[PDB]
Amino acid sequence: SMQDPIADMLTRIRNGQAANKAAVTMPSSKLKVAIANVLKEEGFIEDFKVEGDTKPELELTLKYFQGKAVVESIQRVSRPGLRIYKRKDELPKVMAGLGIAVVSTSKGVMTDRAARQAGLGGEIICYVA
Amino acid sequence: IKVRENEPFDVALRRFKRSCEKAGVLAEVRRREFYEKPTTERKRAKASAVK
Amino acid sequence: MRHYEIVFMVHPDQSEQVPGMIERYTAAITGAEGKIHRLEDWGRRQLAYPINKLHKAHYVLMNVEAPQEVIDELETTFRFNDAVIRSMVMRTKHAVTEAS
Amino acid sequence: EIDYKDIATLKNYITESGKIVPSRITGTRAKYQRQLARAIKRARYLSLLPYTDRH
Amino acid sequence: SLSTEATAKIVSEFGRDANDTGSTEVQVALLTAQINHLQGHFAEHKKDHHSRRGLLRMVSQRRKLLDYLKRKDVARYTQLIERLGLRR
Amino acid sequence: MLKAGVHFGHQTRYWNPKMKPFIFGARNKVHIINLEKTVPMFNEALAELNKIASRKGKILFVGTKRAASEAVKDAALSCDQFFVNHRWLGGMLTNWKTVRQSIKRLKDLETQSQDGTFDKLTKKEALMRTRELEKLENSLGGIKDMGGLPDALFVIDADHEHIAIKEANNLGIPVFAIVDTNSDPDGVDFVIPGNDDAIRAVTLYLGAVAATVREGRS
RNA sequence: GCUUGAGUCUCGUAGAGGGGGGUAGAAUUCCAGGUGUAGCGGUGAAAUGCGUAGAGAUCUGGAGGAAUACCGGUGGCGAAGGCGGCCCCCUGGACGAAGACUGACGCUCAGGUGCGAAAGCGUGGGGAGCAAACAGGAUUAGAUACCCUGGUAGUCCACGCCGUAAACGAUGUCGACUUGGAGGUUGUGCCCUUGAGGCGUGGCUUCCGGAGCUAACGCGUUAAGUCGACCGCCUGGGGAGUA
Ligand SMILES: [Mg+2]
Ligand SMILES: [Mg+2]
Ligand SMILES: [Mg+2]
Ligand SMILES: [Mg+2]
Ligand SMILES: [Mg+2]
Ligand SMILES: [Mg+2]
Ligand SMILES: [Mg+2]
Ligand SMILES: [Mg+2]
Ligand SMILES: [Mg+2]
Ligand SMILES: [Mg+2]
Ligand SMILES: [Mg+2]
Ligand SMILES: [Mg+2]
Repeated sequence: SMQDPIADMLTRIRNGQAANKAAVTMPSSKLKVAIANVLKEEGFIEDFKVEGDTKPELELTLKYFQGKAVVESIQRVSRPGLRIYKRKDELPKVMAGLGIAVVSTSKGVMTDRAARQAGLGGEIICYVA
Repeated sequence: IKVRENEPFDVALRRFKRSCEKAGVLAEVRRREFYEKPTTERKRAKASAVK
Repeated sequence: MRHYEIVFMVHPDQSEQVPGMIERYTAAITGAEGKIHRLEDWGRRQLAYPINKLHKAHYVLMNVEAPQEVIDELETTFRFNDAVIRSMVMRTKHAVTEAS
Repeated sequence: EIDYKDIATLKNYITESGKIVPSRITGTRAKYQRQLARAIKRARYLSLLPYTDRH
Repeated sequence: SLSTEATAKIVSEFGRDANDTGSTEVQVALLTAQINHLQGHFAEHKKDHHSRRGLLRMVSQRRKLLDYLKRKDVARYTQLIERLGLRR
Repeated sequence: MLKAGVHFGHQTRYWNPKMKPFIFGARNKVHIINLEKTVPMFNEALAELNKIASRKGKILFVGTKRAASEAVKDAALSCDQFFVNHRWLGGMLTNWKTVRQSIKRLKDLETQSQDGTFDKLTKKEALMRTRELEKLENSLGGIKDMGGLPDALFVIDADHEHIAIKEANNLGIPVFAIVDTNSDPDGVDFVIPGNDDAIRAVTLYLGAVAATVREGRS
């Protein structure tokens, strides 16, 4: 059931991508957005778009560089069944540094490079590379 | 079933019986009950009758 | 209130108790504020196979709108009455006229 | 089909013997083949049609 | 499964108006209606196991709905079960 | 823009999902390809095609079917171009090194047709050795001499030529090919939409390819 | 608070979905009688068995139980078990088309409760055919079998037990996402209905097949692919599903 949307996002992406699908949409939310943000701002998607009002609709434009998709792997990490939280010193780094980890902090949803520089930590929503 | 054959001829002309009864429902009802096993039978009668 | 087809068939040797019957069954349904959408005294008809010994028997068609109650006691009256050698009250879905 | 009383339209969906003719032969549609058989079974009961050709 | 006349009657006896059809109270009551009706169907028969399944489904549905109301508006809850006559 | 009078599209169901981007069809149980997206594929098509033909064109007009074999042993055959118009003896690229002597037997025989031994031995051996040569001729004509190693490859019917194309993909050979709606692209580097087994789209583009190798740098 | 998740409401549609009662023809066995006369029955071959008290064969009338040919179909319904003549009554679920109402009321679920083929048990019925047991006849080296002649429980009904099956898709439930192709079945919108149709749009179903997955076989939008929620369960064979 709907129960975990954020994985559903991570997934609708993962999938469409593997389906060399141009765009991809889904029910939106404060949260979906903030991540679609980091995802664009870190250059894993072209650009997002939320087209509705009562029943908002996040829409992401996918990217493809060579022939490949740009997003080579996108996984949940925290989840309803099992929440993950890391302190600053204990934040994770994906692919040695390449690619990134989305972490939500008391100062908003930012990357790991980010939250690290911000000197704090929070819930590690997902990994991406 | 019935042939009320008329005038000029002597041959049986009853190819009718190879269109229904006889070995039809007769070789059928003759023996082992069956029960759930005709299912397994007729399940091959379509696997076949697909092509 | 529902409808039904209904089509009892009667023994020849009771042929002219058919007017009395139809009279009666209709008096019975009308009585309970039910209509009667078709009626057809098909009379003596030949049988597709002999039933009960004897061939040919008198048919009667009907088409009623009546409550599950009079339609009940009809089916019985049909048993009680060993002059009706068959009967069959049927479907419904809205009245019907003409056919046959 | 639409009706069991239709012995005229009905008598061309059965063999000499009186056996219901399979849809495959008549090429009828599904939904209706049932409607058909029902209407036939009805007629057989009301002696409007032979179960058998044994008469 | 209950009449249009009957079901109507009760919407009109429990909601704001005919149309306020999905009002908690209403659902409960037209459920409660069918359950009770049924008690006699299963009085005779009793071996109608299959149909019985549907009836329980009615009870547990109603049960969850009753549970909802109570949490929401307790005031409305109590009135209901009184007026519907259950929860001994 | 268009030039293909009547090659429009072709091929009914049997369509390959991956061939959607070049389809605008839907005429009476059959796709018309996207005419207006094929021609931008003569651009690039005959371009890198020629861009190498002046760097020196070694080709292989590979295309078979007793229904366009001869129409390939044509000006397709004639120019800076080799060809195959019969059963693609599988491994003829990937095993050229074995096949290279299936050549030696062709020559060392016809070179000896009106020469060497010939009208001699027996008049059994005769046409009973020209059957050796006849056989060889088709499927191993166009090969004859391969002077400059097979360099690009131009194929009529992508998939019907499973093997040919495959070998190329394996040996790093450009493969230019036209692909009907039904066929699988991506085996083909330079892809050309539109019909691939009708007497026109052949000759047309086929003949038109002969026209760009046969002239690049005088 | 919100309306898309989930319900409620309206009119319809298909269905061997369940429960109860009624009823029909075909056959078998039996009883009675006509005609008729020496065999019938059975097997690989036999014999046991049946027939001169007249069998089998045929015809007519009658009794009774059990199951419903044809339709019939990788057809349909149900949670699973499983559900096929016809009719009425009672009743569960599913689906579709419009909009209207509720407003997260949801998913899952150890414990618990219910249901749950066949066989089997308890009291009473009921008993045509079938048939463990048992008897006879054969086969065989042996034959506690396979085959034959018989035939008891049982197989049927009511009431109540039992709670198991390769109870299997050997695939837990719910949700979202991801190329295609040919069928079957069932709703519904539009099109000179002017074709027995034309183009869409749901529910369910069979076959084939792409990525992907897999030890492989295979699965593949009805996943065994890609993800998440909760539950069940596995940790070498035998011992043992035993003590
Ligand atoms: Mg009898
Ligand atoms: Mg008799
Ligand atoms: Mg219903
Ligand atoms: Mg139980
Ligand atoms: Mg039992
Ligand atoms: Mg018993
Ligand atoms: Mg025995
Ligand atoms: Mg078990
Ligand atoms: Mg498959
Ligand atoms: Mg499909
Ligand atoms: Mg899954
Ligand atoms: Mg034990």
